[PDB]
Amino acid sequence: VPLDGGRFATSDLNDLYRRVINRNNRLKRLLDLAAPDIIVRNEKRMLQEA
Amino acid sequence: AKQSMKAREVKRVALADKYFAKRAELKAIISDVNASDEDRWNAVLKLQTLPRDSSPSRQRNRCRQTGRPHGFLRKFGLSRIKVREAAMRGEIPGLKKASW
Amino acid sequence: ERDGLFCARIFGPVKDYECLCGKYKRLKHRGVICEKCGVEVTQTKVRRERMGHIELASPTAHIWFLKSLPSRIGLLLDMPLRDIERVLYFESYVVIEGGM
Amino acid sequence: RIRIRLKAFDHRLIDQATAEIVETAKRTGAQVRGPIPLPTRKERFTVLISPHVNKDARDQYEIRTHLRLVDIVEPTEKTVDALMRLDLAAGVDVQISLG
Amino acid sequence: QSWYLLYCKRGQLQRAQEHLERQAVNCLAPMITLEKIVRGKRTAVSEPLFPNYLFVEFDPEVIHTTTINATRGVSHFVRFGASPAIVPSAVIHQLSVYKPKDIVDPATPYPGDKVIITEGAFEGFQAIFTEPDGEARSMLLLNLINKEIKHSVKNTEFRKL
DNA sequence: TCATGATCATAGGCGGTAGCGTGCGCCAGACAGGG
DNA sequence: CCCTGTCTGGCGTCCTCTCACCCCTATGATCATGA
Repeated sequence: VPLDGGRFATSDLNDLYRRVINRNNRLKRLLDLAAPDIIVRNEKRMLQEA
Repeated sequence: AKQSMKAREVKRVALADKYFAKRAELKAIISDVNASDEDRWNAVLKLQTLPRDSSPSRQRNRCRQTGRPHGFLRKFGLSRIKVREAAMRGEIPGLKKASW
Repeated sequence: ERDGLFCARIFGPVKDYECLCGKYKRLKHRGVICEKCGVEVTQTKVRRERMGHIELASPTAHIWFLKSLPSRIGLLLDMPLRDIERVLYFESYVVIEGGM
Repeated sequence: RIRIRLKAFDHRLIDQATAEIVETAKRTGAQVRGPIPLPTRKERFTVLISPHVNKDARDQYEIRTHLRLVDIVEPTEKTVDALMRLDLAAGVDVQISLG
Repeated sequence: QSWYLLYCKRGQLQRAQEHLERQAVNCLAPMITLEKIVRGKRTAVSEPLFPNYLFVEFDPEVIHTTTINATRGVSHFVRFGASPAIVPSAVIHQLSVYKPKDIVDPATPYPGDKVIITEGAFEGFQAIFTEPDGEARSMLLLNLINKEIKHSVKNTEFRKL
């Protein structure tokens, strides 16, 4: 929705989906360039919680 | 034409497709004047070994609809009879009866 | 922005028969899709019904089957909910294929 | 400079296509060269019309491939780029070539 | 007082690591070079590969954390559980020198890349950098009914105009 | 001509080297404590 | 295993009307002025 002020106070759903896609793209990049042994775990915890 | 003839041709075409690189290489070798005699002989014998249907000069152009060997035309891939039918029926683009 | 949350080539055109790139707007030219933006010039009602998917990089436990009291994953595995929460949040280890 | 070679069997259609490209050019850029008509290729064919044998019985068809040379002297940013989205009517093979 | 992997913050090592490397404190993160044409300019920066993952050596009890909280380097410990998990230092011990994966400069292009080549009017089609020769200009990698020309575009432009 | 200072424009999720929360209430059913 | 306490989930009227509110702060870059 526009609030007629040049900005979009967004709905909560786009914020949630945006958080999941941020965290998922960062997890794809961290599985790409190899995870530091006992490390590819915090990012998956963050994705599960998002 | 028969089904069998069409099949034979298809086969021949397939074989031409298959052995083109090798046969061409062999022809080149045989031609090459700057080359060993024994090598040239090996090449001509090797050409003999390859299948005969491998040659492009074996395959006859037929009508793509009827398989009729004679009366063929290249631009259309059809024999005169079917080509005329096509002109009449409108399915060949651009083609119309010509007078001058 | 292609292809974020609000898209055009995932979910459809913003305006009716109004292709993002703009190339089709005829009454006798309906059905053909766009080539530039690849947006099928149709209606904007289709942005109410097309869904997209996210490929999660690692699998993810649904919350409604984990914490609904009773836990369906809980009394499916014959396993209490505290062990499943300590496995699903990466702070323990559960055994699969324990061997001899 | 952009040479453009329009080819088609129908001459009215090719003419229409020539016009349209000219408009596309003129609005964006400047100094369109012009729609020069090259020679037409009249590829003729003779065939026997009898199924079996009547040799003097024949039909003589032809295909008239028409050529239109359109040229653009100043390629700007906007102009060349227009053409990408501006597809022409079908049955008209165009051939653009810059330089 | 040992090596521990912490989710941290970025770019300002030397101050929380002033707290740290005031001692013989140890710190490490995976590594990568970045060639990134930031704004019309190729920039080369061999920065740590990872986000906030970082190895720090310190000692838990006597120095309590909330005092040190006011600084970066603090998202939280590697846990896999409630307690701050004692991390291995696999790179330090048995994996010192690496990143032969590539210097891909994650998603930023090298020569021959297939992405957007033009914006403004002519864009609505992924034309192609058959070569990012030099970020300057050419005539596009466009393909209609003739020869496929390469870029039509000026410095900041051939990529995302 | 070069360097420094000031002003304007554009860009993200406790703010901090801790602690904030504190004035509903019932029912109910599962999870677990004690024995 | 048989209670018995704890815990955390659920739920808590309808319809209408009005009003405000819906980033500011920090950092970086560019331009102008002074030496």
